[PDB]
Amino acid sequence: HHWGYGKHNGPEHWHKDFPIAKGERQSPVDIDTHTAKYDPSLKPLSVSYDQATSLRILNNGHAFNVEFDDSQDKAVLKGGPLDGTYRLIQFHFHWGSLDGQGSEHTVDKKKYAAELHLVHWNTKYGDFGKAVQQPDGLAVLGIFLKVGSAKPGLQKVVDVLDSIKTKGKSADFTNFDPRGLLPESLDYWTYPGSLTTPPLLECVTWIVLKEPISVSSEQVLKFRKLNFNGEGEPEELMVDNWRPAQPLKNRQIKASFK
Ligand SMILES: NS(=O)(=O)c1ccc(NC(=O)Cn2ccc(=O)[nH]c2=O)cc1
Ligand SMILES: [Zn+2]
Repeated sequence: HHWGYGKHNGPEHWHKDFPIAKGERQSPVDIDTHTAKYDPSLKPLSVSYDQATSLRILNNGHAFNVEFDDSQDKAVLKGGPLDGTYRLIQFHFHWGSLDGQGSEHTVDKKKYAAELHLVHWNTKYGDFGKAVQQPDGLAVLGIFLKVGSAKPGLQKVVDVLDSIKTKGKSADFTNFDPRGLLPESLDYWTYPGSLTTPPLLECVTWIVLKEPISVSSEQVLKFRKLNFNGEGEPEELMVDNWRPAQPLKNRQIKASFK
């Protein structure tokens, strides 16, 4: 009886195995755009993905992860609210059963159809496992998805999903360029938070871009054909794998833009 997104093991149950679920800096949150304060001392984000080396795509039973070689400074996030260099290790998405829900963060209570998370770890801690034990260990770049025009740079991801339908399946996934998933503007909100799945560790500087990307209805429909279950188990569609907004508590969301 492990955690998931069903009626009996979903987000409202997670605190029983992971008491930090009720902690002081949990994610996601609602971004109230009128209360977020412009911080002119924030620097522009630096997204340096030209040398990124993707390796594999994995259905882990909760989402699918596109994994990268993080044994060198190849794809890094710097600047913005960050001190130091954060290396890209994986990206994944959260999405809904319907276009009206799916994102984890919300904007003035608006839910997007999906949300992309590009996960990076602070190189001063040496590896990801040590980084998640630190309050400034991770930087997650969050990007909202709305349904409209197709995102051409997403299609290579969509087309491999048939090969990783069920939990525990992986496939080679080399030469994928995550620059094709970015919007035009890098304007962002930022706040201190957590992993949005167990173990819910309070180790993330969240950087959420204001500009969503557009994906097509056909692209998101293919996300919804994935399975939470393993092969040869009863089919449960991988949909609504999002945690709802958590209390902001004693935190301020800062904006990079006026
Ligand atoms: N929704 S989230 O807050 O961004 C969030 C982000 C990351 C995690 N955990 C990991 O990444 C662990 N890990 C590490 C290397 C890897 O290759 N694959 C992988 O899974 C959990 C939640
Ligand atoms: Zn995530």
